Amino acid sequence: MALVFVYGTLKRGQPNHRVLRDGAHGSAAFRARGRTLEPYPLVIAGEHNIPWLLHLPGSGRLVEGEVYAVDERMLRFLDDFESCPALYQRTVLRVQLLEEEPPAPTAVQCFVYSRATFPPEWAQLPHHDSYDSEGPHGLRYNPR
Repeated sequence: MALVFVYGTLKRGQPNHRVLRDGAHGSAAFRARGRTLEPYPLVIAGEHNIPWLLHLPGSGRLVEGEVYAVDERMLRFLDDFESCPALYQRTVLRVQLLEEEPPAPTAVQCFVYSRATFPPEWAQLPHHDSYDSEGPHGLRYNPR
């Protein structure tokens, strides 16, 4: 299967998690708790307080998230859920698995939804290692 690393509103406990569990969309199975190997800026921006993984690897913070195994139906759904390619783009990155001889692999390549073109000042907004709509910043996700 394809693997998707989710860092935002699709995570367990977050406002859009349900779309992964709606079987009309295909299938998504939790595989691992993960953390990016490379840092990225993850910022809450815009009137809706959406989380954006800015495509600036090498800056920001290591980002916490969840790895899901998805079928082709669910990948096509999620591409459209994320308004690709105009808003987000589906890119790849390597994720560290968070859990003897030979030792277990500790990395896996995943797809992720990142954003390449954005207001430049967004890069100076607070950087998040773990997004939560209900987190300490107070900027609750606002789709309305």
